[PDB]
Parts: sequence; structure tokens; C-alpha cells
Amino acid sequence: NATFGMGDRVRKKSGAAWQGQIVGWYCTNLTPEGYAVESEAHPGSVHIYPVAALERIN
Amino acid sequence: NATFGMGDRVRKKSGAAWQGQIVGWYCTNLTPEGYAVESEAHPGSVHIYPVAALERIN
Amino acid sequence: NATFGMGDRVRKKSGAAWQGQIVGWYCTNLTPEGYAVESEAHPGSVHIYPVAALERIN
Amino acid sequence: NATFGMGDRVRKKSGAAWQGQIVGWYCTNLTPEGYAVESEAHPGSVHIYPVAALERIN
Ligand code: NA
Ligand code: NA
Repeated sequence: NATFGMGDRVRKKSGAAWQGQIVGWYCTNLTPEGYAVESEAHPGSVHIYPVAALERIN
Repeated sequence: NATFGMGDRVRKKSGAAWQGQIVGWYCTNLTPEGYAVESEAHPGSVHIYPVAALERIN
Repeated sequence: NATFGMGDRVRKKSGAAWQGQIVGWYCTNLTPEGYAVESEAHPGSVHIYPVAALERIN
Repeated sequence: NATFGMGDRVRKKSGAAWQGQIVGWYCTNLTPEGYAVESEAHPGSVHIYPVAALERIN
């Protein structure tokens, strides 16, 4: 039931910015659906965010 | 061919410390096999590391 | 007018946990008063947070 | 004796990329001279690095 798949382009909706491709997944009690996103601006740098923080873009 | 699975207890081998359970996975060109690890000391806090940075513990 | 000083013991108030000593400072438009905190559980690992996310403890 | 000052434009020398302005400082035993850098590509997002990881650019 994953919202995003590998390679989707996503951005953070608000606050500190982040944008790039989905490169992984994680799950905790605090964040039952989380994603790893590699920056499209800073190759190799990856952030993890809850699904609710992210939106898919073209 | 994953080295670790969900729930394995791992620690960072050197440098800044980190220890807890595997909670996810990611893959980039820089890090073709990476893991998300939730701290066992700081619930909810998650770091991502390359496989080579981590070792499984009891 | 800094809320915390070097060496203060602080914790994150909510969400993902973090606890340890103040080891630095930063300032952005999003976070005009921010602090670096070295984990007391994971030596060497440092997170940065806005002041509003942190509280001083004994 | 700080290598960089607030507002210097810096980049990470190798590995995962990062580039933007110095916005803060930190010091630990592992990293006796560290800096906070706000991405110029992703406003509001800040990483911390040891001085040896960074170089000043125009
Ligand atoms: Na991380
Ligand atoms: Na950082």
C-alpha cells in the first residue's frame, strides 16, 4: 500500500526544502511510512521523511 | 542479497556512534546498499548508513 | 540573548528523541536560534535543532 | 582561529554533495572544528560537517 515507489520525484511540502528521487523506505512507530529521498541538487545526499511531509511532482 | 534484515540489531563500527534496529533500506550510486537504523537509546530517531559502516550485534 | 550555552544538557521535547550536551549554534531564516547537541548515548553523533524543540534538564 | 566565517560559501569536497553558506559552528572531541552549512539549493536545510570536509568557493 506504498504511496511512492522507487524513482518517484518528490519534494518536501513545507519548511526546510528537499527535492529529488525516492531511493528507499523505512518504518518506525513514529513514522509508519517513511521514504529516503536523494537530492537532485546534491548528488549522493539523502534525507528520510515521513510520507506526510512529501508530495510527488513531475 | 541483503546483508541485514528488518529488526537486526546493528551498530556503527567507527566514528560517531549509532546503535539500534534496522528499520529500512535505501540505494544510491554512492551507497548501493544502505540501511535505516532506529536508535535504541533515542526512540524515533533514525539514521541512514552504508552497509560497510554497520555491524550486527546480539 | 542565547537561551542555552555550551555544555548545557538538553533534550528534545517531543517526537523523535534526542538528549545530550549543547556543542554549537546555528542561525537561518527558518531557525533564527538553533543549537547543535551531541548525544550522551551515542558519542560523536550530533543533531541540530531549533531552540523551541529543546528543553534544558539537570 | 576559525577557518570559515558566517556567510562563507562552501562545498563538500567529496562524497555526498553539499553546497551553501556557513550558518553556524560546533565542536566535539570527534570534530573539534565543525560548521553548519545551509544548502543554497534547498533553503532551510542545514548539514553539519567537520572543517576537513569543506572548502570555500567563490
Ligand atoms: Na541519517
Ligand atoms: Na547534518
